[PDB]
Amino acid sequence: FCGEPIDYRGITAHRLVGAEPRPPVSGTRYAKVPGVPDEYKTGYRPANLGRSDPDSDKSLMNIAVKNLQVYQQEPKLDKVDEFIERAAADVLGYLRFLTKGERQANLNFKAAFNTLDLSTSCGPFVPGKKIDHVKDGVMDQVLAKHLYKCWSVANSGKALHHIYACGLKDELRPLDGKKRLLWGCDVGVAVCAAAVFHNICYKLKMVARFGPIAVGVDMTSRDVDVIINNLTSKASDFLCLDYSKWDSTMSPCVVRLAIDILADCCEQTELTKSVVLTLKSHPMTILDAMIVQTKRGLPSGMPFTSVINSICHWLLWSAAVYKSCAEIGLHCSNLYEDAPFYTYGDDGVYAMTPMMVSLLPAIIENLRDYGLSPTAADKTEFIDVCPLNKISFLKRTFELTDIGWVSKLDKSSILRQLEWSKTTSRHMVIEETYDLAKEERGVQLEELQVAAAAHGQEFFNFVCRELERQQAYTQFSVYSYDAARKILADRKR
Ligand SMILES: [Lu+3]
Repeated sequence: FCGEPIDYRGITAHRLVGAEPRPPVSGTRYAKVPGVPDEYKTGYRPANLGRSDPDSDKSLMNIAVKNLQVYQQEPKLDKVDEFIERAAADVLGYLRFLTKGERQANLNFKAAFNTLDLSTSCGPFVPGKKIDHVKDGVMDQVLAKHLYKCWSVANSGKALHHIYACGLKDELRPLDGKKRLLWGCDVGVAVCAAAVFHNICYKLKMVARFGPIAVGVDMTSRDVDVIINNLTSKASDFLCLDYSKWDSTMSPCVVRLAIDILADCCEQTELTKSVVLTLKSHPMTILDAMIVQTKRGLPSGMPFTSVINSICHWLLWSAAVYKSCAEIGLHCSNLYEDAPFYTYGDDGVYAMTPMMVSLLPAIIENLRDYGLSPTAADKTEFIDVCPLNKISFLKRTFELTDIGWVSKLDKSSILRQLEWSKTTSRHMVIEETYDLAKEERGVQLEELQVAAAAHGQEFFNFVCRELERQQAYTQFSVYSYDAARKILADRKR
């Protein structure tokens, strides 16, 4: 469905043909809670500032276009090397051992569709959400027709169309022009992928606290204790990194390899073959009346992105270390066992052997040569190893307590929930909202207390002072400090 080539600002796109256009949703759901004292403000701004951004050109179509160009750049790697190949053998061994050498069964249709949560857009070819098409217990005609075709094609072993609906991720961002894009997955690709991958990922989520793939981990439970015990079992030095533009730069050869590894322990049916073929192909995306191609990156809306991205990370981190050892004449192996690490998409925390610590600059450089842009986890310093009492993972830092280890969401993230509120209406600028008497706002603000309590009584009180004022706007309870601290306590154990 690509007609005539559009030529706008250097993007490879075409006029949408054979499909109805999918105009992206303008504005932001975030609106400012009125009367919030300045001491609780933190800086963040919605990604789509809208007419709050003085640049008149900073329109949604132009912003999406600029961000899509990144995926149209050549990948840093055209093919994988020996060190990545050595890492693949590690993951394969991990999966084969986990699955006891057994392939995981495909799901049949009903099971696969049931995995899809009610609140998901249906992608570029069917409007609205799943919930808008499975109302009175049964699927409407449009969804079923679309799903019947996809399921049929996929079961014949033929690749589906790897196409998404484009948009701007409506999120709060530091006041700094990279913005994440939305990749609304086709509901047909999503169901077939669910059928092929759900069982293996289920098995993976069950065992997430041991890692390396952290997808499924409960940062509120004893998972945290095993993650930390696992990290300190083999080392006393650690590396916490974040990566800039990870999704948008990822090399296809790595993504394809990750998918092949995840699929190797799945049932060998045509549906599997169809899914593997679909997801390995260059994703396309429909902005409005334009269809845009890509040459690199991993859509954040790709079914099972987290697991596959986590495998990519496992591969590149391990390879980076392997390559660095080889350059100093050392053959290194079984990294995930010698130096446990955890991965969750672009988020990683790794144990550091004394040899690894010494190889840090070369490891960082080899990560760069794989196309990655690592940045210190502690968003302020240069990259370096840190002691246990200093590690960072999944926007959390940790503290040894009498109730085991306890994870603390960075205070800024706590505070921003006081300043902003995800409203149910779109806003075209940064503005205040009064539509706050919402059930959701209520549970959010109660949960905020439990998160605040992890930081201590003083911080808790600070937050609770403002929450007490926000009680005029939202029906919700403000617990005592002990009460919230009992909730943390109960969540573990
Ligand atoms: Lu991050």
